[PDB]
Amino acid sequence: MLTIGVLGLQGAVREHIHAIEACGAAGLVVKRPEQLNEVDGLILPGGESTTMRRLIDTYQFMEPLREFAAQGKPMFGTCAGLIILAKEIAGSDNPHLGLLNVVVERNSFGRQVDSFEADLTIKGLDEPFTGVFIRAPHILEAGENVEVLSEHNGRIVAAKQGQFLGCSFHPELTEDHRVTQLFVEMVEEYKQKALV
Repeated sequence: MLTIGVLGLQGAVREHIHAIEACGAAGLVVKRPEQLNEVDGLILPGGESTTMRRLIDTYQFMEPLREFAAQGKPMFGTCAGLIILAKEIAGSDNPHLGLLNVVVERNSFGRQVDSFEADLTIKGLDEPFTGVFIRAPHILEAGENVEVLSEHNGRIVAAKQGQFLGCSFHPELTEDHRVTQLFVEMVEEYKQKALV
């Protein structure tokens, strides 16, 4: 069976792993670069943008994450994870992987008004999905090659691009595992094409 990984350098991983298992698949808390060879897909949990950035560097994670990407292995960037996986504003500081062709802005709301829930319409899911937004990043623009999987008040909140999947909300912070299931379906689709 599949084995989804969860970059555990920073943030919480406990809930993504439960989600992956719930969908019938192994989950591994990837804490070292080499472990990336042991998984069929990777979930960038996120949490704190800037923090996770310096962490992947002192841990020689960047280059390996790109090789992971080149192998066609699926990557799911949630919340801060979305920032790592995508591109930042025009002349922003120092970008990250920049694999998901979308431009993202970091949360700008204060600690007291940075959270909320909202029923979402996600392409692939029938019944609405409840998204937990916490210091959510905002997708300012998406390339002609990314498929919009969901939108809220005109803003793209979940996008898909080939092997890449991104969303600005916390899908694992609910008991509903349908979004994690979308990624798990993406990884199996990858297993059914990877010559090994």
